Amino acid sequence: QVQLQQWGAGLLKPSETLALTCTVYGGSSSGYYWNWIRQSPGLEWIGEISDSGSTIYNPSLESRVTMSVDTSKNQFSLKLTSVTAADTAVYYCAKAILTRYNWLDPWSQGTLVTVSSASTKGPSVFPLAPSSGTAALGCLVKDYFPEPVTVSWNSGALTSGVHTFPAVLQSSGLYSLSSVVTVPSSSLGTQTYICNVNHKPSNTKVDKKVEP
Amino acid sequence: DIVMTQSPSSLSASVGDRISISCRASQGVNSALAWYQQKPGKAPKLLIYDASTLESGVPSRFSGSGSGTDFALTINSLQPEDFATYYCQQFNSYPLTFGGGTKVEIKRTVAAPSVFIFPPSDEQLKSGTASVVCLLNNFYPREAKVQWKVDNALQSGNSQESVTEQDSKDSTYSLSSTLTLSKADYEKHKVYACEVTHQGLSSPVTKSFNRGE
Amino acid sequence: TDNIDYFDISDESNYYLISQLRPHFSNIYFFDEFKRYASYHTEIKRYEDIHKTKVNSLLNEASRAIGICNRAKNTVKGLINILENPQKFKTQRESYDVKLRQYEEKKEAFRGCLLNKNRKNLDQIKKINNEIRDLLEKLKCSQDCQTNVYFDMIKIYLVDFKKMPYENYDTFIKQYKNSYLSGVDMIRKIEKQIDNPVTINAIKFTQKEMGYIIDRFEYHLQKVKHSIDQVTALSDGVKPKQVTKNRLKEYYFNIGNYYSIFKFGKDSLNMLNKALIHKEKIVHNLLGELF
Repeated sequence: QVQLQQWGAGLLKPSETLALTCTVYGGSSSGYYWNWIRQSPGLEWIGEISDSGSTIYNPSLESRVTMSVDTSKNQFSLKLTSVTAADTAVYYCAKAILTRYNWLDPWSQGTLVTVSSASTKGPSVFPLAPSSGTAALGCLVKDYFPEPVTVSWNSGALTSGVHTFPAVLQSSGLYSLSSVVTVPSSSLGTQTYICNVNHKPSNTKVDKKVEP
Repeated sequence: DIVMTQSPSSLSASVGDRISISCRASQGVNSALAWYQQKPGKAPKLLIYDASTLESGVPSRFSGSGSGTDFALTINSLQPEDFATYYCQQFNSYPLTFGGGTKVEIKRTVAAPSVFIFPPSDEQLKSGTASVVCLLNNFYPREAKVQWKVDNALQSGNSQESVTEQDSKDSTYSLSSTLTLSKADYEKHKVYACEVTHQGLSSPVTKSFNRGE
Repeated sequence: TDNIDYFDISDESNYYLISQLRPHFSNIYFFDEFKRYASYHTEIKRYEDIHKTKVNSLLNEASRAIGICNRAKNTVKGLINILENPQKFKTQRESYDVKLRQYEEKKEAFRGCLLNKNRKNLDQIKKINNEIRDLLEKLKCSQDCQTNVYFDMIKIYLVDFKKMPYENYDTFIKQYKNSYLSGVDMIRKIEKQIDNPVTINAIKFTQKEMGYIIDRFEYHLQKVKHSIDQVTALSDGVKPKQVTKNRLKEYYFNIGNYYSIFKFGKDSLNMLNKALIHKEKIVHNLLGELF
């Protein structure tokens, strides 16, 4: 079936231009009506565009939105202008079939857009070693900006018992989270454990092994 | 500009219960409503469109009702895989307006936390800062008191607590507390303890370590 | 009878059905629905003009052809009221059997007009059919053509089907056929027991009108249910992710023709609904005039 993949620049200085793009896999980016929704902690509908000729934006941000469809590159892009802190949200693109049937079946994974002039910072990954019922190890991802950062384990091989906590905003302004996992204590002696940390805005990719 | 409002904003129910969220429209919107489900850190998933049509593969317990002004989504047999925030969206006019969302917190039987303490990794102490972390694994409810005692002395103003969303497999939370002490402040003391307090624990349990051993 | 739009005719092969309501042909709803399919394929985005240069030209010629028969339609409507209104019947100077002979002659002449003046357009329908088969060939895919649009259009069609009250029509037409023949049998007994022929002829004639419109209601109801049941089956059945282009062509023809039948029957069932509602109010009133 048709899939949606969104790519763009998350961190943004104010007054810049939020520019995103969604590439369609499994289907052509043509007659379908492509929507854009943003979510701030709710769901705000930005605009809808179609190759047919129907393009409608939200009146609250109509004077700043630009949309386009590229049938050759199988892509469609959204654009925001005069960006401020009020535009800090997770941006999704979705597919609508017709202008009267606007339920959105596929969503992109979103691009967390943060509007700030603070320079981006790379996280530090420190292990939370297990000591000696069930053992508990983890990784500490501290001091980074901006959000987000993805933490996995064994390149996705270890999944059960894994927990990834929200990043508490420290007083320094940098974010910090911890990711742990509960494993049998007998697995400590022979089975290795490595966490995979990915902070895309800083391009940093760290893979730290957790050994007691 | 149609204003969609859904109630309640928060909802708590049992494991085998049946809940019903309602969505009211500012103006008549015929039968053009899409119901969504959004899990934490994910994208909204389509459940029901056109008030009554079920999306393919979606569990049949999700029920859609309503036409014109008022509507209602009904989960008929709850399941820990349904802890999410559900929305309603209309598409009779532009702009498309979304509902406020309805968080569905599932209630389960009480479970005591599994306490673990982590000393600051020798890597971080070389950077002039020390982070000792305590973990509470799989507990219920979310309310829990964590006290940090360093060398028999409770502390305040240096802990940061973060708790995960309600789990989708067992509906249990997890909390991590982190003391960010300067290496000098850390290098002076020797005993660091994590004192937790929960409804499931008869006696408040405490896990600790001794610095350097 | 305020309107006599309930008359239709099919070709001698019983393949092309012509109605007095736009677009008169299901094939135009097919072609109209192809304007949706062609929008999703950038490979064939040249049909926006073909729909305007050819499909609209075929539709414009179809509307003009029906208008030519309007003068013949006004003649039938005059004979309708003389035969259904006994008060108006008592003014003319011929028997009821003589007025039936003028009715059947004028009715088939009007029905024959709709077919005769549209034979040039019915041959044009197959022309755009081959153009659609040829236009769809320009898809760059050959062996792994996408089927997402094919099922996405079924998602749209099944939504429109829920707006169609098929269950209410079935109970409506079931009561109607039950009320129709029940009143016909009551007239069969009274026929030889009283002496008011002029009013009885108005009953039997309006009964004949109802019987014909009931036939049109039953046919359009079954064709709607068939399109609804078949399109629904394609959504509940297998869902191949990618098929060949020749396999994809008949897919568009399969659902594009079925949805044309549904929208065609939706226009006819609505019109046949009020026609039966109006014609039954004549018989019920005409029986009240008998007591």
